[PDB]
Order: sequence, then structure tokens, then C-alpha cells
Amino acid sequence: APRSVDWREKGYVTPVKNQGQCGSCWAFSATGALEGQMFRKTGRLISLSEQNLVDCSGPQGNEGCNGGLMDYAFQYVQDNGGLDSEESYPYEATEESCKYNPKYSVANDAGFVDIPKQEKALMKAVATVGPISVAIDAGHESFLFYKEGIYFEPDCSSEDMDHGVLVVGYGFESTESDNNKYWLVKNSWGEEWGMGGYVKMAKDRRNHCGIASAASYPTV
Ligand SMILES: *[C@@H](O)[C@H](CCCC)NC(=O)[C@H](CC(C)C)NC(=O)OCc1ccccc1
Repeated sequence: APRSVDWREKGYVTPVKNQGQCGSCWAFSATGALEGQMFRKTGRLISLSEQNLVDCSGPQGNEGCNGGLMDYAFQYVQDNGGLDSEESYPYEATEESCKYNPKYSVANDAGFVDIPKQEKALMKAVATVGPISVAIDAGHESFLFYKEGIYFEPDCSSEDMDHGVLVVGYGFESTESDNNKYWLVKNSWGEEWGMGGYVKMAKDRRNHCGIASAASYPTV
């Protein structure tokens, strides 16, 4: 595989969004992956409605601001036959009744693909598919205060993940400890968090924070 990948340079990635104080990270991860695969198909990048997912994908297993899973969001888009644009169905950071309108649907999917639970498989997927939805253990103060560099949290769990994010690439940079590889990860906490809203998370360090444990993408 390549040593470095960044799908933002290829037009696959919308700006960083802000989920607010609603536990809807799974919806932002899912819209990010679907924005990438829709762009791969149509050559058009269109921001998608997380609120549509929060309000409407309960039947697939999601629980609004109380959490959810990207694969359940991809299943909703398939079952529902569409997903509204961000513009048409803007984000309100609280769960309400479903207001999906098919006339404003701008995306579709035909299911999803789950990646084997190995960083080598995640790397192949990021290199060939586009941005990938992943789950990580983000439950540490070090993740709140991240500014730059490669994020490594010795207490991070590889099995207990609590936050969905989007891997848009990977790369390397020289470091003191010579653990130099990272996943380039788009978060949904606004652009004031991290490096313009992104974090470089340790790569090939025993599946740090579980980044390869629940990785998937929608089939478009
Ligand atoms: C991220 O904002 C939220 C915060 C949840 C607490 C309010 N995290 C999730 O949604 C998390 C993401 C996965 C690890 C990818 N999932 C979650 O909390 O799921 C709970 C749940 C599981 C299955 C079905 C419904 C709810």
C-alpha cells in the first residue's frame, strides 16, 4: 500500500462539523463515509444530514443522541431509499420526530462492508476505497486537549470504543520515540478542537484506541 494517503486532497471530504452536546458522533462518522463514497460515484461532494439519521434511524438500531452505530446508519439509508442533504435538513443537536422528505434526498447506499479487525486491513481499505468510518476510545482528557502531533494514550482501550470518527488517510512524521505512523482522523467537535478539527492517531501500535476494531464503509 502507499506510505501516505489523504482523501481531502482528492475532494472526498466536507469541512469539519460540530455535533454539539448530542451523542451523535456515529451519525457524523456515517455521513462522512457516505459523503466520500457518493463523491467517488458522482464527482459531487454534498454535505449530508446527520439530523435525518438522528431522528429517523431508530428502526435500524440507533438511539439518537444516546448513541448509535455507523452500520445501522448505512442500513437506514438503504432501507429508507435515501438521505436528505445537510442544507435541507439542518443539524439541531437534539432528537425529534423524523422529517425525512424524499424530494430532498441526495444520497443512497446499497449496504455496507465491514473491514477485518486488523490495522493492515484498515490500511488497505483507506488506500483503495476512500474515507472509512471507525470507532475509537476517545474517553480520555488527553483527547480533549489534543493540539498537534501523533496522539498516543497508554490507557486507551482496543476493545471498548465510545466515539465514531472518520479516517481520511494516514501518513508518518518523525518523532522522539520513533513511533512515526498515524491515521488521519476527522472528528465532529468543530474546527477549534485538535488540528483544525483533525487528529493524527497512532498507527500500527497494537490497534491503538481500537481504530481497526469496528471499521466499515457504505456500498454506493
Ligand atoms: C458519540 O458522540 C457517541 C456518544 C454516546 C453517549 C451519549 N458514541 C456512540 O454513539 C458510540 C459510537 C460507536 C462506538 C461507534 N456508540 C454508542 O454509544 O452506542 C450505544 C448503542 C449501541 C448500539 C445501539 C444503540 C446504542
